[PDB]
Amino acid sequence: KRGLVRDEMGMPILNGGITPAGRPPLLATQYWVPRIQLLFCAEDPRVFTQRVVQANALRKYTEALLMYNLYVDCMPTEGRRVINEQSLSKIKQWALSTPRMRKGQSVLEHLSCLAREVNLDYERSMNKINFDQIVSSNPETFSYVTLPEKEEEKVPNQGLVSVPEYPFREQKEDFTFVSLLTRPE
Amino acid sequence: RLDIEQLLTSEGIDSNKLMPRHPDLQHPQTIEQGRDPLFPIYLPLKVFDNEEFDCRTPTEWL
Amino acid sequence: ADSLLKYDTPVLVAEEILNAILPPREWVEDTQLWIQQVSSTPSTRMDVVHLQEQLDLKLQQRQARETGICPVRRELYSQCFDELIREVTINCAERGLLLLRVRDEIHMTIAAYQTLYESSVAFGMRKALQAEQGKSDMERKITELETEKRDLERQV
Amino acid sequence: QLDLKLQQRQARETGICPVRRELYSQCFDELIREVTINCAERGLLLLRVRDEIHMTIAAYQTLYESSVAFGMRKALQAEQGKSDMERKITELETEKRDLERQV
Amino acid sequence: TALVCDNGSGLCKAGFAGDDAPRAVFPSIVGRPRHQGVMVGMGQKDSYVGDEAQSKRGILTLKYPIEHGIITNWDDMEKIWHHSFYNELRVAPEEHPTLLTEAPLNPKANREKMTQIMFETFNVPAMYVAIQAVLSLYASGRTTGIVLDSGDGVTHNVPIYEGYALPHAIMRLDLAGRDLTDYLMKILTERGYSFVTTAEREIVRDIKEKLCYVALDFENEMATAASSSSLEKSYELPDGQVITIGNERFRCPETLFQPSFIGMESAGIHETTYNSIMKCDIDIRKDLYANNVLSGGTTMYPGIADRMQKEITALAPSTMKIKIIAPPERKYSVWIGGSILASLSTFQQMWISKQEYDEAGPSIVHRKCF
Amino acid sequence: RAYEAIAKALQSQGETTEAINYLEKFVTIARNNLQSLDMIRACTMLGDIYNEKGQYSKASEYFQQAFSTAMELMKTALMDETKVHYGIARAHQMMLAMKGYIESADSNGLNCLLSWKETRTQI
Repeated sequence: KRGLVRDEMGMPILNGGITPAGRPPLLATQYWVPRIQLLFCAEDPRVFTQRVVQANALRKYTEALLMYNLYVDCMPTEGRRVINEQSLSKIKQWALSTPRMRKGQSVLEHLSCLAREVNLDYERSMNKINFDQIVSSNPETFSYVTLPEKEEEKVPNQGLVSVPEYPFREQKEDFTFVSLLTRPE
Repeated sequence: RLDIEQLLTSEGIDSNKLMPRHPDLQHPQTIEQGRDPLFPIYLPLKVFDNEEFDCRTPTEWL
Repeated sequence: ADSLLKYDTPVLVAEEILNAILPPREWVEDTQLWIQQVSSTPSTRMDVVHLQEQLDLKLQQRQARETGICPVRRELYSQCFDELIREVTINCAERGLLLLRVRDEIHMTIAAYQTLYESSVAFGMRKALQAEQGKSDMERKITELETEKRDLERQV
Repeated sequence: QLDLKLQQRQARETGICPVRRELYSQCFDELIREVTINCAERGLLLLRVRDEIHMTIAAYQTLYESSVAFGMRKALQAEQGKSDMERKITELETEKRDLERQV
Repeated sequence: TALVCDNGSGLCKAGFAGDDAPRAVFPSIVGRPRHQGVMVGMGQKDSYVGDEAQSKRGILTLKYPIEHGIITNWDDMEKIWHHSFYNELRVAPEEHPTLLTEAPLNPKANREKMTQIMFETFNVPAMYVAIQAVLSLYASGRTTGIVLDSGDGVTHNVPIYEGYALPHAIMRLDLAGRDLTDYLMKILTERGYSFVTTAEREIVRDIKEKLCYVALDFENEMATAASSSSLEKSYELPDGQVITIGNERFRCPETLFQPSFIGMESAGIHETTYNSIMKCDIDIRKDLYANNVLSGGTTMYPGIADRMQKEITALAPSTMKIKIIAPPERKYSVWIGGSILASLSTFQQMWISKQEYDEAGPSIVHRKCF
Repeated sequence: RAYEAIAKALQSQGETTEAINYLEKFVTIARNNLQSLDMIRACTMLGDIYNEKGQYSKASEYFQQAFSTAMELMKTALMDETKVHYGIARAHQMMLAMKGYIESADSNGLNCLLSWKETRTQI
């Protein structure tokens, strides 16, 4: 009540309170807490407020957005099975291809499972774009639902990074001219 | 001279709302209910708490 | 063989621009070739209206799936675009050049997007299956170490 | 002006590219303007193609991000299996080493 | 077609072969969302990587991959490469031979491991390895050179002769951009600006790019700075506070020549380079004096070329034309070299490739490669 | 038409309980007389009402009927809309458990979540 934080022996609880024998237990009104739980009097309450409300907003937005995705992930699309055969055969061939993998029958079985799963993902994505279109079209009919996020791109004014002018063609040519590496023998 | 309580209420948040709760299986809030979310806090706020704003590391604080 | 939009009068056995935008399609049977032209027909705004009608007729007639991807729908729109390039080119070669050029570039762009997706999922399962081989090597590790535990039992 | 822009921006000639998409978009729109001024219908149908293209590419982009979600999910599952492998490995190899050396 | 990816520890660069500049640049950092259950609920991707990770730096976890120029974790580095290829480069990695780069003297196992991970997981048919200084000399356009290289996490000197590195004369020094930022932070703390948070530390990095420069006659420069305000240069922080820096602007660079300010005892970079060429052979010493080339971020500081020219000449016998060269793009120049190198068609004949990769496989990065 | 307009005007004013009755009359007539397009539509509004009220089982029944009838009718936009509503109702059921798993944030909870994502099914 005074502002007199001390142990029950009246020691103002130093870090020494983590005794040489080890940490004491919880003392009744001690707590372990996250930073958001607390501010230190040396820091600007304005900023702490801004970050606290930002965190609250972000968490609410996120858990609603994931519930959005769960709604469309539940979408009972199974009656449509539109999967492009050439694409599947190609990605399968990619899948096996170059590595050391023993490609036993267990591999073929797993590949079949993965194929079925990606087929589901494929129609799932289709249903996603259907859902997004629908919710855009008729918001009030289900206004409780959120949209997904919307995002933008701005053309990087050159598709290559800035790196002020230099004789790049001349340097390349000179490298080809001097080097010994032009000879596979 | 500042008070966090009046700032946080002026943003609109009762601090007591911030904590995760058990769902009241007695009366699960239907969307009609008019709460801001579909359901109160459940993801721990500690997930989103971002060190972007702090001026000092915990070691610095110590 | 057939093509459902304004390929002209098969022959069985601007015009440079009219070929260049769109090769006159071919098929051959028993060594006998049908070459079906891109005519210099200066088609009309009314023909445009008729194409609009006939295209939406096709679209509903097959019931091409509309929102999101649909190969049938995309191909129909490609036919529309091909007729539009023909019409412009017959009106003016240059305008048709730019239109066809953009048509090609965007076609390659969609091809790239598909290739990207295909390979990205390829990476995804290639990780999954590499990890599954790693789990098979776990099976090896546990089984051989179990035989080594039998060896340790023999050693005790 | 197209070729000037493409050079001065230093466009990525192939593959995905912001610069190429935006530039091709503007010159496409300009030619749609020309067409419409010659004939509304021709340009209107060109616009319909423009829409179909645009939504198609948007769909493929969404499908790609779904691919990314697949990749993350399955990686996380298989690497959690790898964590179960590491968990068993640490005890297994500890027992192997101490049992062998003590023997 | 070919790809080039490079890591001067500080920032990493991604580019299409033969281009006069890389197509993207992004900083050498990875970050995972701190609640995996939320991530799998979202489907939000495995990690933020590149600058957006910085944008989120507080909201998540962050970690560095290539500390002191060496791989701290493979799995992080492969996540970097994944992000590079798909987000920056968009291409299918399976379809484009790819170049990856390393600090010198990399412990042998790391080369093999790196190869294995690239070939097997990323599935490109062919790939090649290079040691950063070697590519930076290619950008300079000599086979015959002594390189100074400093990306913010490490610094090295490297003699290279007709396109090979004479190993024994290589030296490491563990004094790089991070260390310079920390020393600058300390001395500004002595002024009373007391930057400590990651955000502030980034501001320090920006100050290093904006206002540092080497002294020539350091003790004279320091005296003149003490004599007068005229040397002052001011800057305003993002928060709109104004901060003022004198002697400190050149003093901070001095640590490179003057590591006793860091309390480390190996002689300064100029000395180390001299001692390296002394490890090299008089037969080739002249050409080494002929081509001193500066690489990597720390070379960004104005005037360093002249300071090195003087201090090397003093440490050298005064019997050669010393020539510093500081190719304008020297930090990018490492990647520029790789871009031109991979452009060379014969390197396609150098390619390590899947068919060999089965039998000759992991070992050939030791055996075939350079 | 009158029953529909009444139902909408009630819902305009939150008198939704009575709107249920008028919707049930309308659906009865449209079903018995096989105005299936409008029967689907009215069933959709019924499902929506029970959904906001919370009877997710009821709402899912209404959406299942509406979707199946539309699938007989093949009016694709109706298919999409009924699919969306059916999915939402099922999701409102499923989320209680999945939320539990997500908060449990553990080897079992995660293995459940992954198992569902692959299967689309529970344990």
